[PDB]
Amino acid sequence: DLLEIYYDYFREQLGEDYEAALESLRRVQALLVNEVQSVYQSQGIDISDKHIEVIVRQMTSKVRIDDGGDTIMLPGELHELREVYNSNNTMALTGMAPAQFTPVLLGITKASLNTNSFISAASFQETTRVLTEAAIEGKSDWLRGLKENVIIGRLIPAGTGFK
Amino acid sequence: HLPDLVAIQRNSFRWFLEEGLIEELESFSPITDYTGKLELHFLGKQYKLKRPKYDVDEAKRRDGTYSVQMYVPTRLINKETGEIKEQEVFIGDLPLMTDRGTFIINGAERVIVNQIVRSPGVYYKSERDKNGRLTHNASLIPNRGAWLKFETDKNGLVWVRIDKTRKLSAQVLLKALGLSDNEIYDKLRHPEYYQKTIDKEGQFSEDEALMELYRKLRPGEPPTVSGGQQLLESRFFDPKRYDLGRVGRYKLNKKLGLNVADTVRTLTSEDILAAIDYLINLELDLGGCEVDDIDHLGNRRVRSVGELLQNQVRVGLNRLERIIRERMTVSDSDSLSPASLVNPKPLVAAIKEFFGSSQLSQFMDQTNPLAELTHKRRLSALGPGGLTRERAGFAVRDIHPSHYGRICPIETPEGPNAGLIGSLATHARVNDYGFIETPFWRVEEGRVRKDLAPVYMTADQEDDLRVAPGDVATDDAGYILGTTIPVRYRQDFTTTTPERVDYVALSPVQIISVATSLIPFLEHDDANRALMGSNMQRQAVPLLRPERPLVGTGLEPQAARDSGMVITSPVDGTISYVDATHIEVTADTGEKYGYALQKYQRSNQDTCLNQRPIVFEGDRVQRGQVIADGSATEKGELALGQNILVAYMPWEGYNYEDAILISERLVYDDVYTSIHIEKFEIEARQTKLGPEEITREIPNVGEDALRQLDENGIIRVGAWVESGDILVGKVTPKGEARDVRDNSLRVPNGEKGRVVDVRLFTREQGDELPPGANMVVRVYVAQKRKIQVGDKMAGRHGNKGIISRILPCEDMPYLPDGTPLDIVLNPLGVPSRMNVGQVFECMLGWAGQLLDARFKVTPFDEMYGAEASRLTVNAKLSEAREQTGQPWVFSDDEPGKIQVYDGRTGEPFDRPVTVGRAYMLKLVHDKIHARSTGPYSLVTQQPLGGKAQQGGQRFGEMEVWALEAYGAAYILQELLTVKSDDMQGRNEALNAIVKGKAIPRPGTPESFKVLMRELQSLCLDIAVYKASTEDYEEDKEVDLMA
Amino acid sequence: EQRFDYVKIALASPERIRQWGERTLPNGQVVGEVTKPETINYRTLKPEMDGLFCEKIFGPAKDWECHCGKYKRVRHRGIVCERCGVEVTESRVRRHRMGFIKLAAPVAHVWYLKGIPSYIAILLDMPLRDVEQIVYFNSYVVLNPGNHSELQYKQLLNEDQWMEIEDQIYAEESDLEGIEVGIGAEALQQLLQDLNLNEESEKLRQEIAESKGQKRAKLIKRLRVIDNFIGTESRPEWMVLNVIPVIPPDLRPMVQLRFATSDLNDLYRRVINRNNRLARLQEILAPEIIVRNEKRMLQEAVDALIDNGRRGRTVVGANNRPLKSLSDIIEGKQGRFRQNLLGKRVDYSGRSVIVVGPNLKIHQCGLPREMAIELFQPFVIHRLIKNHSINNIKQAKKLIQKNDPLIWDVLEEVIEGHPVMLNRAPTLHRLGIQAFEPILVEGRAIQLHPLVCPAFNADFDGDQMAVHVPLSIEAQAEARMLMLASGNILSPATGQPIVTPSQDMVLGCYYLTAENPGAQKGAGRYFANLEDAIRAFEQGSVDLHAWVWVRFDGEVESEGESDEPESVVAADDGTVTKTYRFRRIRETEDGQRLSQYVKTTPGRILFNNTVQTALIH
Amino acid sequence: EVAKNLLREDLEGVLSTLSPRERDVLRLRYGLDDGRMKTLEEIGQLFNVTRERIRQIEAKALRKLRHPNRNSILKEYI
Amino acid sequence: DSQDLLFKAESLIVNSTNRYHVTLQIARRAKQARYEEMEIKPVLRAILEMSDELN
Ligand SMILES: [Mg+2]
Ligand SMILES: [Zn+2]
Repeated sequence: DLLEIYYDYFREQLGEDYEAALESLRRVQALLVNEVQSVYQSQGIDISDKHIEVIVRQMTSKVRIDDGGDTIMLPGELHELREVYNSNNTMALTGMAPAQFTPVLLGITKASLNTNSFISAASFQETTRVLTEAAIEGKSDWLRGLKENVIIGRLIPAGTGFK
Repeated sequence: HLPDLVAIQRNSFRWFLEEGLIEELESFSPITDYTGKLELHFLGKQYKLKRPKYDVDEAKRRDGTYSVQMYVPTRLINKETGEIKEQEVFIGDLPLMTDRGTFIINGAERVIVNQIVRSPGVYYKSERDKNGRLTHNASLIPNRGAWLKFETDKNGLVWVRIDKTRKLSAQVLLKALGLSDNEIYDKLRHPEYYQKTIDKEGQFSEDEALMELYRKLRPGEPPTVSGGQQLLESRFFDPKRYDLGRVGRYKLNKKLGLNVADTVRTLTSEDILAAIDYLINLELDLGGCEVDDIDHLGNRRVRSVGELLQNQVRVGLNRLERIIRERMTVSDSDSLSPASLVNPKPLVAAIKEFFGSSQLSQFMDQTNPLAELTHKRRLSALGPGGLTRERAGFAVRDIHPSHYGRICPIETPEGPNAGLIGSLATHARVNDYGFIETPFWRVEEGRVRKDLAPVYMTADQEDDLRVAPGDVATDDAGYILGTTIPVRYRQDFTTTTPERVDYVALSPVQIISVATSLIPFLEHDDANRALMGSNMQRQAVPLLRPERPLVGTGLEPQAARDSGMVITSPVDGTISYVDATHIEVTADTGEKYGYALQKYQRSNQDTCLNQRPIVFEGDRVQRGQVIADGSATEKGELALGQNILVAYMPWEGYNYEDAILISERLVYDDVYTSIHIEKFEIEARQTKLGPEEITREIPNVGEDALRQLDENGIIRVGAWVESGDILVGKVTPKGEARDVRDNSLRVPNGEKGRVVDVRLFTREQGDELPPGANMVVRVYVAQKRKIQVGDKMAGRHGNKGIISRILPCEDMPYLPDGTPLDIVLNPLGVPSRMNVGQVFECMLGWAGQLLDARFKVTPFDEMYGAEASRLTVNAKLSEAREQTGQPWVFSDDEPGKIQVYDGRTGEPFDRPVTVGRAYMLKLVHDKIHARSTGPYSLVTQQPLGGKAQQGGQRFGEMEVWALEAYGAAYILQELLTVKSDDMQGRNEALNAIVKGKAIPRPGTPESFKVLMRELQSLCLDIAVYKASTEDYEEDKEVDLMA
Repeated sequence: EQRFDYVKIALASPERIRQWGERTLPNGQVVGEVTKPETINYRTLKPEMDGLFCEKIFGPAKDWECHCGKYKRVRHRGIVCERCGVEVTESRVRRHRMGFIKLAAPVAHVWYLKGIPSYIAILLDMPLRDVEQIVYFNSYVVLNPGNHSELQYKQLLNEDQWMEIEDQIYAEESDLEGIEVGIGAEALQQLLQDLNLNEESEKLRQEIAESKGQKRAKLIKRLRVIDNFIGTESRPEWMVLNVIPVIPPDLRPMVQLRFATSDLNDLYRRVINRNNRLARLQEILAPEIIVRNEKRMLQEAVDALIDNGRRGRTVVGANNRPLKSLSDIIEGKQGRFRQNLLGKRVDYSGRSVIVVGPNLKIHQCGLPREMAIELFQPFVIHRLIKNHSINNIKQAKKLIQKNDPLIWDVLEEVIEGHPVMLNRAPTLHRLGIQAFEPILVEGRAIQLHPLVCPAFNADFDGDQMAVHVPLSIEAQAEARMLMLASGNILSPATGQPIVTPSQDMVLGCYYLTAENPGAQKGAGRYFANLEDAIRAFEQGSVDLHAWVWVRFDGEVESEGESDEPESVVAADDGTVTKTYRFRRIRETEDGQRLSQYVKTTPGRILFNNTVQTALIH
Repeated sequence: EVAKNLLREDLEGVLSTLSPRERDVLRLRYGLDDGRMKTLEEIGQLFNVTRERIRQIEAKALRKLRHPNRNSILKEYI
Repeated sequence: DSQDLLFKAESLIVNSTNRYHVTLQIARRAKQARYEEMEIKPVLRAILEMSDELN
């Protein structure tokens, strides 16, 4: 609800959705990073802040299409902020009606189940649910992650197998 | 005042034999068929027992079972003709409990564990809503049957939830029981609270009450008054489907304040009404009502072999009665006799399953007498009727104040079983209801009355009294000294004047178990290191020549007499025959007693159970004097380790992080060497091609590898077998003379020793061979193991270590008299782990060596002085210094430290170090494993796991993550495919390595193909695709399975 | 360059399942349908002909050998027999071919019936309870309202209600025509075939435009599912199964120890038995209740096969334990993904207790001979073949087995320069796996460098480690260049050093460099340089903690010093000798330094000299 | 499987020592190529000369192999 | 010596700007080395050569 409060405040104080989402997400991200670091340092443990920043950016990088415009984005869908911004830009570039959205905070399990590869998600949790959803959507997996070149048995796209 | 240590296991079988089987036979005795023409009566009070066949030793050596046969007299009565054909029927085979508290099942010693469960009765609880008030519920739990939950709503409503079904107001249940409004109104004390429910839910009459009860219990069927009545009768009133138990009746009467007889063991109207009244009073805060704690040891019970057996016998008897009724009604003619009517198969099967395949009957722990003793005094919270590992949480595994003197707060496992398995304390005992008691001395006007007999008391009893610990100090006669005395009042620790103390514990070690009672200077140790030492004392290995501790604790002679391996003379006379296998003592004026000693037998844990005599021929012997001793005892008392010279200082890195540096004397003086006997087995089966033959005509073998076979294909007793040596020679008739194939049994890699026994069992000899086998050969191989690099050494105070170096005695530091040390320990490990007691024992052991003495110090010895342990050790060291005459033994500037020199250079170390005599143990367990290529799994084609089958090490997903973080791609890909399940890439990689070429690129591992097939088998059209290169082409599905 | 690019998953049609299992024979006969619930013959231990382990469907039990024994040996490749029609090929095909089972009555795939989103329910816009009741033969459904007035499309009818409707429809005066009802999964199949996805999509979009709240959300979910079906070009009735696939027999092995059988065999036998009984009942015109109960049983059996215990009761085995169905294989910590795909048991691995090797270097580990001779066996064989007079692999293997002296020399010259990876059982971070160089040691325990213990969080009180050996050149290069222990200095989580000396090393350094006023023999003496002071200490002339003076020219950091010179003395020349607390500097008047004497302890001299010697060398 | 590839090579080597016709005869009489042992008559028809000629070649080849020279490694394979 | 190889390794890891790329180059080089030598261990000779070529 802190995210919602920040979004509501910024969508007026500023007036543009994209910047309101950016500022709200920034403030919530800073809060989350600081809280995690404080909890860790209470016991006298030190980790760099980049390690927590990567996780927080994996948790605060999505948006709910509140009400779509001429976009192919139906309401209720979770999409990356960058993709939504680019689509809205090209849509009002041609002169269409853009879409509205609300930034969201996912979590460490809800964000891992929203990946674009069903093999990674099915191998994490709720295998039957993920597999049923993938079968219904007719999804295809292009094997662009470490857990999927690991499962099939290819060179992982990281490290000495980068290219 | 210590009574028999293994008595929780005897009393429960003596009880089973005396009145546990009788109650269950009589409870099912009158069997009647549906026509009511024939009746079988089981006169179960006269069950006789047939003497055991074979023997205890014969059962052990034959790999059989030690049991008896049960015969009960029966009488088949014809309801009309009246012909009664009295007879005695065979009921089953009952395994018998040996003199040590154990059973011998399939030639192996097993022990039935004791289960700590929740006691039957009624338990009240108050739950608080997020925003609502306190609402109270009650649970009525029987020994066996359905539960009866009562609940109070937020509006003042009373609900009942039979089984796990939906709730129903209490009025339905009370009217269905056959109670008018006036009686349930009179019995309740505050009737308006229930009148609210009556008004809100409507006064049900009996007929509609039963209708609604049937409707709610069994929906979808037309309600029927009789239907409901029968449902209730079968649910809570059927003597053969609901049993409160004796403890259940006792608890119900004690809690609810009823007076019902002890014989009635089913729910009655009075019970439910009372329970409801108590719930109402607890809601209204009457004053004499209180919610229950489920972890209290007064609401928890112990079940042992007697109860668990009774239940199994009951199940078997139900099955037997079903079979009897079926084979009684079908018969159209009364040509049946009681012998032909009963079938003992279900009862035999139930008992066999209980004693062989249950999770409450456990393979005995038999490493040493201490492990054996504490395995029979173990209390478990898991099993058929207790908890599960995923359901047990933080609350259940903690120490409840009510454990004081009944369950040890120290001795437990570490890991997933921490807090779920406990050990009975030293003086605790279990009464006939199943509650743990503990003894106390009475205190009158501040005087401890040790003249009167100890008053035992349970957890609930000792909640209103002020109980003092067993370490309070009293003066001459009995008066308690001091002005303030610690007491426990209502599960709390307080202090009182010593005129208001009600009871005092019998001993200072009344709170701990037997393994923890064997740690000297325990009050100078942390509790975690005390746990480690107590756990590790039960993993010590009996050594070649055992030796008593010098700083023992006083319970050693008692901890060894219960394992039943020490022989004491019951007779005050002379010894007439001494031998390695036989002792004979002639009573001063009387008969001769003869004892046979076990020699180099084998335990469940491959240790040796030797027995040796102590006395010599023509020796005067008194009653109760030790005559023979076990493998871990010296002369009466436990002996698990050895006393060695220890110094506390760091070596050149060999003491680093719990590593241990020892001398070479521990190897060539045969200190810490042990005998381990292993068993190998070979089976001659009958294949469809033909049978298998044990013979020396093994193919592809020369006569240089058949030297030690006994012209029958089996190795000879007394032969030294090295690795890969043939033990039993076997040939199989393979199908493809030059037709036999070799699958003879050989020693596993890394095993050697002498062959000490080769037992043979064939169906001709009258032995119970497996279903499809025709010869079972068992070979026992014994070996002597010395201490070596990689072995674990331990002390009694929790200090463990792994030996990392064995130095020649001219490199070890030495004393100012030339004596090299035996072990050097790092002092860095002492202060951070707070096991200071090890620094006391060493010093006292040093004094004991110098004074030719042995000290029996009891834990918590500071009730006599301000610092008793330190003062005793200093005085003893000074006395040793004065008696010996050597001033370097003890120094006044540094009491526990003396000068030590360097064996490599001869220069003394800068400062004196602490040296002493320490009692160290050698721990069990054969862990080194390696693999290149071996057997593979069936479905996934991945290497098997396990040392005994050349198994591989698992590369989990944490290791995959670690390799991904490194940037490793080729190590990961080679590990994942070529070395696990790339069924074609394994052979190519191996061939490339052998030939010296480069390893080719891998393919798709077999587990992926298995997964794709399984997903397709789940009606999923998952497939792998190759994208089209040009424009006007379709993507092509790739066939992996080719 | 890669065989396949993407993995696509879709809803399986019955045609696809038949294609997966139906394979034709040269005789023209098509095979692939499992018709009998028979696994193997009790006497010949040979698979039956139309059962769950048939050789005519799945493949020959023995590679290059016919079922009847007409054809044997490799010589007969691709020769389908005539007496029994088995293809003489490799037995490996028994783990790739599937075969199918044709059902007398359609069943519902429990995944699309009992799910968190119930796709059958969402598509049919019906509550899950109604769909389950129709499926399990507890209520009828109006497949066609026809001409009745009180009957609506997709309305649940109880048995009594249907009897009343029957009385109405069989009345001599009834104008009621065209009413149809159905029960079971066949009714669901008819309802799913009725759906016109395009019209449903248009109607739902129009309704969504004029909607809000939970009604909008539910219509959004329906539209999402419908649009997914439109895009996939899949017919929704494919969620109702008419045929089911049979897993290859090698994935449900029936091995002989007694015979150990997979639970899939029992589940499949239940399905086949119930299907055959249903076919018989439909052939003899059994009473309708019996046929309906058999159809319910078949649905339950297929449910237990797909996912045991998801919908109804759990099918226990011989002992009271659940049977492991198809869903239980691919899920959980013991499922396929987490037990065999994301983590595997690997070859060329060992495990042993670890002891401390204080004389090892940070890039070295002590490997016992017993482990090393087994981990590096192929390399030893290769070097015996090449660099010695060993002829064949068998001779080398027997030489290794007899523990020839040459074996240890070859192994010693093989493992040098060959990195080996050590891992501790809890791998919490990437430093839990580190590469070392093996050194053959005598014993059963692995000798570990004391400076890597904190990285592994390992102590020598019973801890064990696992050893892996890279095989390929790339693997060895990666182990040496990336994972070598001498290159892991800083913690990747904080950047701080992780190979710092600890415990006894810290205590020894502290004692060496401390100050001890009690023992100061030889204090105050001057020394030419650090080597002179060290030599003086070595003889015993000067005590370890004595306060001496050494002529050291360089940067000096002394705790407890003073930036203000304690005493400044100008001699009878332009030279001032400022005497600090721990220094004595002679400086030319308005000039530079001429000498520097540091007041220190020979232990500190030893420490700093050790550091300097390590850096310079 | 690695003592299989290795073996064939050793056999092939000793086969090389034999005359071309001889080795062909042996390979065909034992099915080293096709796994199928062929008779006399199939080689009687396939090869140039007829039956009772291949028997002589087989014996004259084996007698060459039976010598302690050109074939002694395989002795251990037994 | 082992120390020498460790110093040469560290020397090559720097001035490469990509530990992965330089590990790949060392692997390739050592592969070619052993291939054109079967006609010391490959990876070792590869590292020696690459260090001596960095001048
Ligand atoms: Mg450890
Ligand atoms: Zn055939």
